[PDB]
Amino acid sequence: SKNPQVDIAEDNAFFPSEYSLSQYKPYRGKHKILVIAADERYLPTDNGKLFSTGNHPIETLLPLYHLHAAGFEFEVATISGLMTKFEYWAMKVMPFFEQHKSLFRNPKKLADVVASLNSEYAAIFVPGGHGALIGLPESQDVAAALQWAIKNDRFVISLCHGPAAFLALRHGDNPLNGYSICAFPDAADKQTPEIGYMPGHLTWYFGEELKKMGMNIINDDITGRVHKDRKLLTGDSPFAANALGKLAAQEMLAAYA
Amino acid sequence: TSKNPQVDIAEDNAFFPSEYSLSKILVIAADERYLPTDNGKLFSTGNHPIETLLPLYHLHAAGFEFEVATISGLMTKFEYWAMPFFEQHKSLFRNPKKLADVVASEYAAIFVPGGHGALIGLPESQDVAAALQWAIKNDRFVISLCHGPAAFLALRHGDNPLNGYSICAFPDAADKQTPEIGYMPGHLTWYFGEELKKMGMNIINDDITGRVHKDRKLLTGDSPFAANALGKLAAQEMLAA
Repeated sequence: SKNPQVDIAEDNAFFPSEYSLSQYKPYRGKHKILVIAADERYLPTDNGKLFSTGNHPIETLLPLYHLHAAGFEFEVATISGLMTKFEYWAMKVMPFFEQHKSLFRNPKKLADVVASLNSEYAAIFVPGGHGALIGLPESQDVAAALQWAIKNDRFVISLCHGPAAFLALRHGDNPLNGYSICAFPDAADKQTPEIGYMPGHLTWYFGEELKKMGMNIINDDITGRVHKDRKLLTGDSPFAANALGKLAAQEMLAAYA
Repeated sequence: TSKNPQVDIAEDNAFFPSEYSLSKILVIAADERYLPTDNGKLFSTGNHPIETLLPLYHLHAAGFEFEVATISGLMTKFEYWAMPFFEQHKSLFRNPKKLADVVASEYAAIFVPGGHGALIGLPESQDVAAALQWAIKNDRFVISLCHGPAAFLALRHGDNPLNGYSICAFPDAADKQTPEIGYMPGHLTWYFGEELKKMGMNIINDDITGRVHKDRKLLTGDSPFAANALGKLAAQEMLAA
């Protein structure tokens, strides 16, 4: 069935439709990966209905897995400090998540992390899933985290709707000005209601917005494409999660060697 | 019907209550739905919808327009599990202001509704405290019920102007027993009744009856059964004054 399933937990909130559900030499330093996760599950669509989204689990674990193996551990932070929110309808990888569940369930508040920066962080990771569209793009704290990152020549990793977080640099410096990225294409977000992925359309579109703030989205299709621009690495979709982790590892490894 | 905690698919290891057990004004509501219990399992909770609508509906008639705020700014989280006026004001609950930002800036209130959601964040909020200090230092009304009063725990590490005050509140005893029927997937990691006592407040009830209570500009109820009768009091007290 291509009809949106209901999330009994929330008012007027829907999971993705049933049909679309199946469619759809290490580093021994001290530098950790700062993970910026989503603290809100529900995204409001154009017809009042709520998309039951969150962070996409394969997108956020696969890379973190490749990095963990390459001697790069991680910590998690949300804007509020509230537990991470995962799209569990998109859940080797299991034991990894289980063994690291705590880090996502009890993250730090991003503001606290930012006030202690100057810093054994080797990357900022902003995982995708439409959950990235809630809050991140408006966070002064996300903004600053990102400023710190590029300013101190650190790595920045993202995929899917991850890049929407960069929209937070829209008012200030924007050190990501004139960077190129892979990202989830808007043209795909306009036609996903069709198969009941979401109960409605997005109010605004992140890809269009990033173009206005100087970022070059190099892809308009979903292929699992990954891209490199200096130290900013990105992927276009869930299909890129593995290749992205493969890239993040073999780029932060040669950088730290 | 079984006393089995119903699963909540939206979250990992999260449970609704068992299908058996289910049978100016400034509002500070919960921005988080899941409360962790002592066995790792998450209790799918939030604000109690009847407890935050009935009192506000009585209020809100006799002309008192409410305004919602959560710590983070994220949308209100309601215990929709059973559990007109809602739809009409839904927009205020779904698009609340950050509390911290409302602190820097008029109201005739603070209302802190119940539901176990109130146990998440509020009890430890520097913003909640600062807001709560404002209401007392200005002789404004403070309304709360169920676990709502757990928010007062925010003044803990301050001077505590709520010292001595007496209140109604959901009894710790009753919480120690709800799991045995599936209302909760586990036991609470701590109990606010004891804490409020340690802080220096008088919990004048040890049972659930629907009793509401008044102490200066501080009105409270004990459970959902008090939501209505509480609205009755908040109305009177705000009207006549």
